[PDB]
Amino acid sequence: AMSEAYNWKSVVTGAGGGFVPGIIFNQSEPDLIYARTDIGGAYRWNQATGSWVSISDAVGWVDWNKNGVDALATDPVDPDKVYMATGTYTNSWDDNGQIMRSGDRGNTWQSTPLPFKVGGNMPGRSAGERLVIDPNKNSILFFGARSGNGLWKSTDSGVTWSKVSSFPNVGTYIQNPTLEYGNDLVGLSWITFDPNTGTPGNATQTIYVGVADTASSVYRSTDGGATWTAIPGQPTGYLPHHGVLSSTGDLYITYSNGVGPYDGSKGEVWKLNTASGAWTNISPSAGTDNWYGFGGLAVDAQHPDTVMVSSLNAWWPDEVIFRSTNGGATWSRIWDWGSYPERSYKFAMDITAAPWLNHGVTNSTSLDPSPKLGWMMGDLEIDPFNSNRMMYGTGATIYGTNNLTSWDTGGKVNIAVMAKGVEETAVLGLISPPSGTAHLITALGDVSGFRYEDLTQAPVKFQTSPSWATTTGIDFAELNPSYVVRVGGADKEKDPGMKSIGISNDGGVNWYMPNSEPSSGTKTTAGQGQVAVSASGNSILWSTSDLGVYYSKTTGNSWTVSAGVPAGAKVASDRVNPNKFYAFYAGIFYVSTDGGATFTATAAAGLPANNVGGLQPNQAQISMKAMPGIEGDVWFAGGNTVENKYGLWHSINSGTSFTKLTNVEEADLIGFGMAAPGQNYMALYTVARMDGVRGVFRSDDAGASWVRINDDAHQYAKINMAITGDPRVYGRVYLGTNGRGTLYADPV
Ligand SMILES: [Cl-]
Ligand SMILES: [Cl-]
Ligand SMILES: [Mg+2]
Repeated sequence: AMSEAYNWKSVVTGAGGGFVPGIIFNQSEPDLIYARTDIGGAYRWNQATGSWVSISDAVGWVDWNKNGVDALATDPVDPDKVYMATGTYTNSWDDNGQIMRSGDRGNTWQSTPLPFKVGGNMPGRSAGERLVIDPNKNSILFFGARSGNGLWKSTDSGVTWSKVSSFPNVGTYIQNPTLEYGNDLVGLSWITFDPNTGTPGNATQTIYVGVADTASSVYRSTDGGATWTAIPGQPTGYLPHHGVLSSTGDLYITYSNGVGPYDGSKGEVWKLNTASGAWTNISPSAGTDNWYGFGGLAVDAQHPDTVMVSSLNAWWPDEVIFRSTNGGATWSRIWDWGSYPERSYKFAMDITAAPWLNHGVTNSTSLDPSPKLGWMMGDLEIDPFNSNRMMYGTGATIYGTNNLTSWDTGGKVNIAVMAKGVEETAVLGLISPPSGTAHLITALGDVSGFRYEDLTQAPVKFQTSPSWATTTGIDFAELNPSYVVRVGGADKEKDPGMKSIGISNDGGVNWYMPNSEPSSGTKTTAGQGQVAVSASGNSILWSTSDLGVYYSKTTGNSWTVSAGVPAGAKVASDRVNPNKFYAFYAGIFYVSTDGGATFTATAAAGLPANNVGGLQPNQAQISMKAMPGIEGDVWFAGGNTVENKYGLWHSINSGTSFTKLTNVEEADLIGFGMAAPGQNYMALYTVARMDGVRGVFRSDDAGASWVRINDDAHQYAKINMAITGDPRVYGRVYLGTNGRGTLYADPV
């Protein structure tokens, strides 16, 4: 099981590109901050570099659900210690979560299984804090769980966990109650200690818990969690999102009529004076002036009469942050209406670290700000050692400021991208062109994808004309690589004239939309699917998501149904012969020699069919590519264990027959890069299991032997997304992920 040392690095996006539901400051050590994501693990801040370091890259293929980080706690007594509650909801039986523990700030981890599921991907994932460490006796932790599992506790520093049977209310609210197998209780929403009620080494006695139950949502124990009471006088009707106890004694709570991160059309903010028992409604807006939940909540530890909250979600014209310096008695908004439609602003956005966050819309107007302040602002935090620093997560990035108190003196708060080092995108495709200025073009969920000349530079340009959220396929003409085609999902309710295909003749720098798209009767395709471009660029083959496979030899001025190939097929172009395309579906390989107009099933046998047991079409793992420079040389990776058809196959006769490589016991992806010096065949790059070892492997000898090029510290979870080499850089691999962005790596 030979390995070769490689340097693994992120292809930079600057902003991260996904949802950050939690930012967690340590309450005792200045500049110790963590960030948790829903699909891509967690991070620790580095003040010296102003950037984040992943603490999750050892998570691998089997244990991938550890990157669903539902909660995180950082120990205020021993700040080397950090813990996380991780897992996702799936359909699988026994897909339980775990509590992970680290004694070195997340450099290394140990894990304890829980007997129930954790929902790092589920609604309410930005509520918190749901995992907490007792600030007086740090061997005590509590976890507020989903699905009726209630309140759980450890008294041995997270090693073993047990249910707190006396907790009286496991939750009643369900986001989707009549939904089939989505009948799941949200559960507990947050836990907050009163640190004045313990002493060093002795358990904190007063604990507050918020529960997703609109009729009874706030509980207190005064005996360390032995017994619990619903607090008298509490408000009813809404769902608590955060509860923060200021050192003044005021417990602040944000409420919404949803749990987040999307739903929330009404909300309130309350405080409880914990000494006097009096509750006050301090909501910044009410009635028809409130059309959003309140989500994020922060108290300024250095100035604990200062509190801020965010909308979740106001949507239009933007979100709102509200700031009070008098305990909620009065609030200032971060923007106000002037003479309508104009607005006045207390902030300025700086996206120089990720200029694509303007989405290619350069003019920022009052009713259409670009960039927006944010969205999905479920978590807002003030640095407990610096009242001038705030950070918040959005659905795309982490924003923050270092001049927050300028708000109070009439200056503008400068809000900048504060996500350097974070990469959270899901990668649907990668191409590395063999000439031109770009080494890589990515196809991404949510933020479309980007073109790189320099892999270390945050993209300047968002992909527009067409503009969409998710690129599902991309290809280029091998023998005319300036010609690039991407397909995706245009949002036609927002822009009825947007197309789901974009074409470039300048290498992907600028795009245009063709005059037509595939249609059937009165139905025009919704797009998506996969695309292949002929070697010359004279034909585009689009395996649409909804209408099946179409081709165009007219640059998209018209589209014609392809004969002989089933809807949903995987498609690929020959890299030499412009008339030759390949397709694959359900264990059948197809070839066209008329530019995609007609396909024939070949005699190729033994490829996986994805049609046994319960297997669903979204489960099919298939990676099929033809080799640059050699007509009819086709590699295929994928399959599964239930069919006993999993591995890497090679054809040298245009798919007429395939031979399974006997030295690759499972494989999921294949890609090619520059031949090694002295060798005559392009290097191969695969995601595979080799003799029991899962990883990323390179072959310099056409698959006769393989060397592992990742390692146990650089695994990136379920890496079944995309891989390619670089035709101009020997040894370089580009690896897609589902939640860690794109990596590039080169031999040491
Ligand atoms: Cl958290
Ligand atoms: Cl949420
Ligand atoms: Mg937080």
